[PDB]
Order: sequence, then structure tokens, then C-alpha cells
Amino acid sequence: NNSTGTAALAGKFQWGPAFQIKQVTNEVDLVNTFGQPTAETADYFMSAMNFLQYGNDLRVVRAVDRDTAKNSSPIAGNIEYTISTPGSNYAVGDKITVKYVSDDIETEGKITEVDADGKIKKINIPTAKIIAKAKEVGEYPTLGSNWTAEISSSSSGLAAVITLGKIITDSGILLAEIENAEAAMTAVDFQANLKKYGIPGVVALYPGELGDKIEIEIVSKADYAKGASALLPIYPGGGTRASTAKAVFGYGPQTDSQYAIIVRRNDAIVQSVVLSTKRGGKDIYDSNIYIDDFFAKGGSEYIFATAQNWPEGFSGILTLSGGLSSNAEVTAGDLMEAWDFFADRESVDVQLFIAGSCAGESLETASTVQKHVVSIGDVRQDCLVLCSPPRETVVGIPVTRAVDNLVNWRTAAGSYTDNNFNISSTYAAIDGNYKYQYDKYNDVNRWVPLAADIAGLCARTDNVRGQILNVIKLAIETP
Repeated sequence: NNSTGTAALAGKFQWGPAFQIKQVTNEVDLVNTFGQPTAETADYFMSAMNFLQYGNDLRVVRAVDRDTAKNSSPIAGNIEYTISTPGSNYAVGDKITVKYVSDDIETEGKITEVDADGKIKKINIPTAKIIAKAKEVGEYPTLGSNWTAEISSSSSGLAAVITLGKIITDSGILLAEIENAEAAMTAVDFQANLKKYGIPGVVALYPGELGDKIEIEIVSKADYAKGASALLPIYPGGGTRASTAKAVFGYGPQTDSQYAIIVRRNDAIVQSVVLSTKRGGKDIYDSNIYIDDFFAKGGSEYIFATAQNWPEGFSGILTLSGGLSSNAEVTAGDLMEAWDFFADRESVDVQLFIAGSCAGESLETASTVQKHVVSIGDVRQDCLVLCSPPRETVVGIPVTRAVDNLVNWRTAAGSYTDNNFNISSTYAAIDGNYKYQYDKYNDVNRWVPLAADIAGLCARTDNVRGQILNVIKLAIETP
């Protein structure tokens, strides 16, 4: 395609997919997918963006901390609670009351599952009011000490003991690759709470606080006819809200195990589908609409779900929260794990390697990541690992000091003996100052690794050096 200028980029982004070789072609198409540049993301958004200027195709891989990244979920609003002593002779809509020091805060809780003897098996306490009061008095999400829960005064039956913990802030789920896809959606620990708080397994598709803006609306074949009147409840916040299902769908839920799903971000009805919890079942087109499969195959850009522990006849409003992409602490290695996705010609045909994108990171990682990226093009020898200097070394100081630094770094010598870049590949193209662009998003002038740019400048000229596009200043010039 002029010799198939396929770039390759890996780094931290505001939005997943995490650890996936998702391909990108437009700017407005990468924003859609990994979108705005945060002050922790900048140099990677730019890296891509100002490449797609000379760019046909870009293959990226988002680096997430696997240990602390989180996909927004419906678990992450609820409130710890443990039925210390199941009562007896209780029933199902017996109301529960959460007090703050003998003072009523929430009074809309309610037992929701008993057995034959009235032994309390499951309850549901809305947290809208309490997290409010709790935030308001420093006890968030700690809680516990002055926070108490009693039953109606009273339900038919007696003896019970509910014990309150903290406000759960761990969404309890992270989706990365798809080999693990619903396998994380089906972890004892996760699936556990989906039972405990009687909700379905519906989570945001990509790690990130950006997922908190999603709001699923679920209606079953049951409350679908009453679709207008049916007053869907809101988990975990509380309160209700008139359904909308029949007022958005023509083709309504067919079988009793089919549900209407309406996904919203910012009041926008981002997606609208009908799915089934029973394998095989299809729409009027023999399209397998069994939940687990539908999503298993790029079914939805926004969310991801699993029929497992999906409450029968469940209808309500799910509120995703606790969503948490942490670039906060993506370790250098967490980057190298990512880059590795390209280290075999068997798998990915990628011609160029944007590497300078780490220019800004911890000087150490600035060097050791790239250094390693070179050792991927080296061992594969179907590419160009192009690489740029660390901001530290080139942007602040005057040229006098500037060059001294660069040459020391390229060997060992003075200050950068340790974090050197002392390698020598015929595939290694290093990258020689650092560019000063304007950031149409944050609306600020910003220094970015120049390598990202020259790489697109290659996909161009011949097959894979002529002024660069959007520069407005270079660290050194020229002369």
C-alpha cells in the first residue's frame, strides 16, 4: 500500500481495549476508542493522532495495570453486608432501615429472599442516601462503627441479625484479552456478588472511569407489556423510574428468557438490543442472541454481559460505577508485556514501530522500554523500531549541555550510565529531539516525542525527511 505502512504503537490510554491488537484508521476513530489525552496519556494519544496524518493503519495495544485496573460494574455501589443470623418467619418485602447513630438515613431496604422457614437469605439496601450522609461525615467508605441496620417494626417474623460493612468500591472485574473474556465474568468471587445483590452480570467493556457514564436499562418479557407503567428500580442507588422499553422497541422480548437491553451514556441511547439467557434462541433472523455469545463476538462496543446468575425476570436500571482505569501506576514492564504482542511475524504484519512514545515516562522506563522494543524488531527483523530521546535530556536545557547529554546516553559515560540506550541495531533508528505541538483537546501547547511522527513520515515516502506537519517549535534547530 506504498509497501503497507503498518505502524505499531503500545502505551497508556484513557479507554480500552486492554492488551488487544485493536486496529485504528481515523483520528475520530481512535478517540472513539481510546479517546482524549489525559496528562498521563497525552504522549500516546498524540503519538497516534499526529501519525494518522501520514497514516493508513495503526495497530495499538493499551497498557493497563492488570492488578488495579477496573471495568465499571453494577457491584460497585452496593454496601457490604452479612446475614449474621438468619431470622425465622420473615417474608419478602419486609422493609429494612439503616440508621446513623439511632437516626434514620435509609428506609427503603427490604428482605428479598427467604426460604420455607422465613430464614433470611438475601436483602437489598439502596445506598443513594447513605453514601451521601457518609461522604458528608468523613465516614466514606469506611462506615461500620455507627452504621446499623434493623428490620421493619415489624415484619411477621423475628430473630435476625444483618451486619453492615463498607461501601464496595471494587467493581470486582477487569476485562483484558478475550481468551479470558467471560472467564473473568465467571469468577466465583465476581459471580458471588451478582447473587448477593441480586443483579445481572453487566459491566462496561473497557477498564476506565469513563465507564461510569454507562447506564443499562433492563426489561423482561414480563414488565415489557407494562413497559409504559412498569416502574423500573435503580440499583444500587435506589428509587425508581418509568420504563421505556416498549417505547423504544418494535420487536419486543419474545420468550420469557429474552430481555430488552437499553444502554445509555449521557442520556444518549447508545445501543438497543434484545437478548436471551437461553442458548440457541434466535431473533427473527436466526441470529444467535444468547447473551454470552452475542458479546463473545464483538456484539457491543460499550458493554459486556453473561447469562450466568442473571436474575430470572429481572427488570431494572443498572448503574455502573467504581470504574477505574489506572495508568496511575502502569509499571514499565506493564508496557513491555503489551509491546510483546507484536514480537512474532507469524502473527502480526507490522512494518514500523512507534517507540519514542515513552519519551516522557520515568527516565528509567523512558530508556528501558524502548531498549526492549528494539529487542523485538531485532529478533524478528521485519520492521523498523524508530526511537526518540528522553524529554529530560533535550527540552529544558540549551544545546550546549543538550548534546553532551544525548551522547552520554547513547553510550554510558556521565550521568546516564545506568539508564543508557547503549544498543546498536540496524533496525534501531533513534530520534533526535522532541516536538512542540498544540493539543486541540486540552487546548494546550505540549512537548511530544518526535519519533511517533517520523514513523508516519515513512509510511509515506518510499516504502517502509520532508518537513513535518504540525510542529510549532523543536527542542533544537537546526541548523
